[PDB]
Amino acid sequence: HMSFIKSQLPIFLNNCTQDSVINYFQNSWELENILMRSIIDDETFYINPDPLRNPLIFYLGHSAAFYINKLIRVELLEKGINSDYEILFEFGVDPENAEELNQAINWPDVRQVWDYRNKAYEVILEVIKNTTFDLPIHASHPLWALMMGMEHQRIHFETSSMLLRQLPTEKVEKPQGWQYAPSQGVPNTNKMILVEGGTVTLGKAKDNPLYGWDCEYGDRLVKVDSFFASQYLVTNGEFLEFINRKGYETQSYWNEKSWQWKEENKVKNPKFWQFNNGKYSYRAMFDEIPLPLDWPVEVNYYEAMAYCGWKGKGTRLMSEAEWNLAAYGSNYQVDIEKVNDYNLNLKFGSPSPVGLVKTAQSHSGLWDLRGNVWEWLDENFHPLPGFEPHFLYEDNSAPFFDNNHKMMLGGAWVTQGTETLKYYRNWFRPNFYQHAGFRIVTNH
Ligand SMILES: [Cl-]
Ligand SMILES: [Fe+3]
Ligand code: NA
Repeated sequence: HMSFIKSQLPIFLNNCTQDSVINYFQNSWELENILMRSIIDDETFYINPDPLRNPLIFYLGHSAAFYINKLIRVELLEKGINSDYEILFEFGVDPENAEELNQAINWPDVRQVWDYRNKAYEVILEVIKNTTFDLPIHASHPLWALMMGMEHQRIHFETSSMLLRQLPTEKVEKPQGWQYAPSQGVPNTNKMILVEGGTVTLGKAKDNPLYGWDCEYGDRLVKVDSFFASQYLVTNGEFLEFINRKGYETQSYWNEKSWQWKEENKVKNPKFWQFNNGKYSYRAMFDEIPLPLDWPVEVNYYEAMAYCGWKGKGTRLMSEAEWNLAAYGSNYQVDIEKVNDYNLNLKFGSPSPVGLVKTAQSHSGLWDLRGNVWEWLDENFHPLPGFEPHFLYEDNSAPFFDNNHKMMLGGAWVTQGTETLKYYRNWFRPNFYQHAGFRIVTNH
């Protein structure tokens, strides 16, 4: 599995020494550099390959400016590097339509943004070397702003990889050591497993010794009834059957809003499939390859539900509490080394065959609940009891408690940092594409 490109595991706040944080910060930054350096021509940075996201030049500068802005806010920095750039690159976008984004969106030169990145790197490195790391770090400690910036950089490694995937292959260059998972051919039978009901506690305590975003915190007990879930995420080969049974052409599997999305975008298959010469090819990060039939299918929420509609019989997606019960049970002390047991943290540079990582079966019997691809949940993004916005970033999650965003959990092959662990709560508009799939659920 992928070894040459290595991502350092997250660190407990009780062990966030200066030396360990230097290593984690250096690793977070060098990883993003490797991804951004995969674009061959500078002119490509002014394309926005995802029509619902900013041009690539924005994301080249956004991670660096985020660090600077948060460090200034806690007064660990007395001035920025470029106040215009810190405004321009301050916050991203989350539009419902490409027309909204186009109306909203003069960009600087690529070389100028790279120079800003390099200056910002040296400025943060000097802050780290000149600040006392009095253990333990915590949410009211000034260094929380640094913990925030590193996790924000690592999330944008994930979200930018999806933008580069939407560029033509001729515009990107695979980094040395990038390795896709193998494919074993057709997948095994995807059996439904009974998950025994139980009570779960959602949320994270304020004094938990791990960095977290504001929406992670709170406390909610939820009694979860028993339910059936497929042992594997739905595979490309399973979704091919859906296509061959006219899944995209039957309104009864969709609803008015999702059908409208499909029609307006002329969708006939998942985004990274392409039909040519009788067969589907598949677009990995940098190459088009024969469709890996045993990999989890990558779809948006509309497509996942349309598949559930074709299955019928009340087939549905899990709730947040059901996923937590299946993944972590009713008990919990996080063990960071367990990240190595799943397709997380660049173990592979792609999704893997369901069940290939033999250490990736949860105690519930379900495979790749953690890792491989994010999995969609029928759960509107919402706060847990006790939620409180952090003063450093009050708009992080509160604007998205709008019943217009569905959640996803578990992490993907590209996921790094604290986002690979138990408490991270992820959310997207249901039409949006991520490294995300789904499994199916029935009550009986
Ligand atoms: Cl764990
Ligand atoms: Fe951001
Ligand atoms: Na998963």
